[PDB]
Amino acid sequence: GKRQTEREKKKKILAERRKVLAIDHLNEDQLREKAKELWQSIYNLEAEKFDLQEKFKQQKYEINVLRNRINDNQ
Amino acid sequence: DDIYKAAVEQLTEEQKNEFKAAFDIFVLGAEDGCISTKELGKVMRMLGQNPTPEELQEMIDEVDEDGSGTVDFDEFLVMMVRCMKDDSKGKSEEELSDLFRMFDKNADGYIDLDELKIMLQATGETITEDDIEELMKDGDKNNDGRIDYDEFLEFMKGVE
Amino acid sequence: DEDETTALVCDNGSGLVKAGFAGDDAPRAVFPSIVGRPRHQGVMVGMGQKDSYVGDEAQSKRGILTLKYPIEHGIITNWDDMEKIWHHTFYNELRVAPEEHPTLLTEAPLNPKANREKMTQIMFETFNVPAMYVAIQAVLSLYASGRTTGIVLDSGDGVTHNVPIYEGYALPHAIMRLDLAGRDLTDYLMKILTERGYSFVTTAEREIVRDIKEKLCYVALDFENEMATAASSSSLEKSYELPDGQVITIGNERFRCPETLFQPSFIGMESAGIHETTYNSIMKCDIDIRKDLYANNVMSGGTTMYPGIADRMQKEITALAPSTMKIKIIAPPERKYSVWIGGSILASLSTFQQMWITKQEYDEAGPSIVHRKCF
Amino acid sequence: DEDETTALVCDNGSGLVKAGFAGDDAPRAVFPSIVGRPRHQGVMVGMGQKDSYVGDEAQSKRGILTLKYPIEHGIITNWDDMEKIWHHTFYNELRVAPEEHPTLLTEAPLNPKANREKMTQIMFETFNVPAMYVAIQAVLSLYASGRTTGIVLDSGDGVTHNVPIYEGYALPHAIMRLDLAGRDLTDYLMKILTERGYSFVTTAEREIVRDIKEKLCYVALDFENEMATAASSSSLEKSYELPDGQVITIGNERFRCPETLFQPSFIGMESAGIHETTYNSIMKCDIDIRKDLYANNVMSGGTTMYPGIADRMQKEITALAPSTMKIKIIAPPERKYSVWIGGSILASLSTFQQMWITKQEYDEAGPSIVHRKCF
Ligand SMILES: Nc1ncnc2c1ncn2[C@@H]1O[C@H](COP(=O)(O)OP(=O)(O)O)[C@@H](O)[C@H]1O
Ligand SMILES: Nc1ncnc2c1ncn2[C@@H]1O[C@H](COP(=O)(O)OP(=O)(O)O)[C@@H](O)[C@H]1O
Ligand SMILES: [Mg+2]
Ligand SMILES: [Mg+2]
Repeated sequence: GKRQTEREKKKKILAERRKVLAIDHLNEDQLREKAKELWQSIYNLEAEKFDLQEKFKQQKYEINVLRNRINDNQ
Repeated sequence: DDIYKAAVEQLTEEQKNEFKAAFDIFVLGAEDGCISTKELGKVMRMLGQNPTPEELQEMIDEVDEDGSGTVDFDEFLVMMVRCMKDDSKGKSEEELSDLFRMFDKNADGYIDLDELKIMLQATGETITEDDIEELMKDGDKNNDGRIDYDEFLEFMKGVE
Repeated sequence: DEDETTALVCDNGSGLVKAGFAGDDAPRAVFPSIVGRPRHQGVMVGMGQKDSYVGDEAQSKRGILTLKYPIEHGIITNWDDMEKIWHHTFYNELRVAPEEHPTLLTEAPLNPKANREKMTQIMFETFNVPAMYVAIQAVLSLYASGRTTGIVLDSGDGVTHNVPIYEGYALPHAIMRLDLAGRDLTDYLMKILTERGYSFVTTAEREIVRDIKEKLCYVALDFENEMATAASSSSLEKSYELPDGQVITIGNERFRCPETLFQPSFIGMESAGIHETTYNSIMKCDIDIRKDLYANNVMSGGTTMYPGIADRMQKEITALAPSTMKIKIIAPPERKYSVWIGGSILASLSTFQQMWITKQEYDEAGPSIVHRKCF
Repeated sequence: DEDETTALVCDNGSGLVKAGFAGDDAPRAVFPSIVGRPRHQGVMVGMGQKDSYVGDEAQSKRGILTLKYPIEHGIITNWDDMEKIWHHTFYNELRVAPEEHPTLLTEAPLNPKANREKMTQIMFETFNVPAMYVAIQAVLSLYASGRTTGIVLDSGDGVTHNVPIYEGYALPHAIMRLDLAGRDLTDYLMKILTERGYSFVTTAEREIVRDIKEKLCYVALDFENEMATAASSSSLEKSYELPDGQVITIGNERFRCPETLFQPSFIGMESAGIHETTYNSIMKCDIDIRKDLYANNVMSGGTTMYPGIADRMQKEITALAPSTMKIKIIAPPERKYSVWIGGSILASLSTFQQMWITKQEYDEAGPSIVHRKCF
């Protein structure tokens, strides 16, 4: 139950998000432009990965906020 | 005094400009330019609020401390800043929660007194006793030993 | 949450749940295993109107809730109840996410294997713990004592277990479970208090009378002689101040309540006292080491906070067994946390991560892998 | 009428009707529940000659009208009387049309379910209110106090109700109604004044003597000792100036009239004083929270404007209950409007319109829908 749903939902999401290249036929110039583009894409992904990490930390902080609001409530 | 400039800082420019140009609804000609205290209630009806005898008489008491029977423009600005409490057109809260994160420098969930003392001395003013004492009375209600985000928001309401 | 990915240590003892982080000396979130449910339906609004109530919240709201036990003597009623209480413990009480910390759990001795397989499966599906390990509380109490030889008397709130372990080896052939525990104690005390004029059925008075057991109860040195002298006993008779303010006076009952475990014939058990159960357990195994078992007996559980178990224990065993070698009991103060301490001890050493039960092993072999991964 | 479609808030309290708009602090139209009818027939012309007289009109015309009570202790005489008085309140007093404003009403505790079904049906057919909600005055007084824990003593003009509510939960099993109220007070005072030489039967003198109760009456701290010292008591004896101008002097009667509620044996009730009714109510429920009930008792009703209920209340409860915890009563000034205030509070929040009783629900399921829509 839900064993395949989770795994293949995740794989489906990563399939629509990522783009597949028919690398074998790619020409000389094409390897140039594309490896530049792929490196830039990885650059941006790491950029807002770091943003996600930071904002993960702050959302942890607001969890801290709300859980303390709860414990004081007794 | 510092209340006059604090009232200047805590009120936006458009509000005070409309307030003064609209106080100029009572003056008509060959007058001192400062209307009697009771007429002040009437300009308030223009403002859209409907105050009551208790607040009206109290507020009346909040003007003309030296007892001249008349109101000047600086007392006018301080009383207006002291009337509607919707300062800063609604103080924000999200960035403020970021600032709550700022008060805390050990990542615990609340504001320590030592963190408050360093925060206050970082301005340039040292520690005096009435400072922290009154700041604690303003911020806290039951001696919980800390300033949480509700007391945080409450203490600085309207402040920019 | 600590910056390090240290493991979670959780003792789901039969009567108390004690959870915290590895490397800590004491569990952080400790609560009784009672669960409260709204006694009536919803018509009001503005506050409350929440189904499950756990922990101190339910303790404060005992009167308004039907108080139910998700576990009794090991038997599991509703896994949803454990789901909710673990959610509460991890997020509202421990303020931790189980995604980044493997969990070491302790289980009641001789718990069902089907129970283990179902609980592990629901756990792994519902939660996202990276790795797993579950152990018997007997070896945990052994670790807390830090001596590989001895017989452990685990007195939980649902079962009392006697387990012999010699030189750090389990002896299942000489391990027994007795259905006498806190529940029985409260029941027997309830009927005696009924014969004293006070007859209550609800759980609030159950907690009141177990508190009375915690505070005032004796373990009689000699039973019938102490009721004979407790006939009047103005000084020996002891009183309690109930929270409503009435003064409730109890005399011989103080030492007539725990005595039932020693004398089960009071309310009809074929099995004799727990000292007989330790005695038989000892002789089942080879003769020679029995003396060491006599000299290395350990007792563990929240009940152990009561006085009188040690003296009674030694005297009766010396009566049953020859009195050549000296028998002495060991019991560190606040030993109900000791199991959790042992859990921390397990996470202390660097070999423990060799046999974490990871997610992929369970995904490969299902729950059945634990049958080969723990034992 | 306000430009907004805000709801109507009407407290039909047993003795007073207080109606107004939602979001207001106090009810606008407040009148006693007396109804006057022409004592004789019509032969004159040019003015008057109107059947129903309600409100201050009847108060001014008390002498010429037979004064009748459309409700007494909750029992309903004639729905036409309520029809007319509600017409008067809505149009002549509130100057509002019920077409565009839903109504929140408060009803006497434990009012008949058949009474609710008939009143709702006649209401919906006769009037065109868009939506409906009716609630018990107990939770309304609770809302006025703004504390979910306490026992409410609702002292209306027909019934006195004791209702315990813990953490905002009703306890019908410990709720009781006592047939002592303003009517009894006036009656008893009438017979004592008859023994003082003044014997009247008509309702005008009923209102005069209830006014006397409002002004001069005491609640005796010690009863027989105060009549013993009230034998002469020139200073303690107090006088009133009746509107005709005669000076009527009353002494011990001032504190011998409210005492009857505390001492019902004066005019023959099996039930003891209302403090006993609060006491039994408290013990009926679990022991533990009883202390909180002791410390959180609230009293509500128009009668509460009299002095002496608070001191008598606390002293007798402390006499009956153990004096460890401190008992204190809370009663905000002008609490007879408090119920209506709570009605406004109900309309304050935006969840209240989730359970308005709309016209189409009643058209589908008849009156019976309220059996499922309120409770
Ligand atoms: N401070 C205390 N003093 C005395 N008895 C206690 C105390 N705390 C818990 N207990 C008793 O311990 C019982 C719970 O046992 P527990 O420690 O959960 O067993 P286990 O060791 O199997 O987890 C409760 O029924 C309670 O009566
Ligand atoms: N201002 C007042 N002072 C003293 N008693 C009053 C006052 N107003 C009303 N009462 C008494 O309150 C009674 C009506 O009670 P009421 O408030 O209608 O009960 P309920 O709270 O159930 O609606 C009247 O019989 C009258 O004697
Ligand atoms: Mg145990
Ligand atoms: Mg009332």
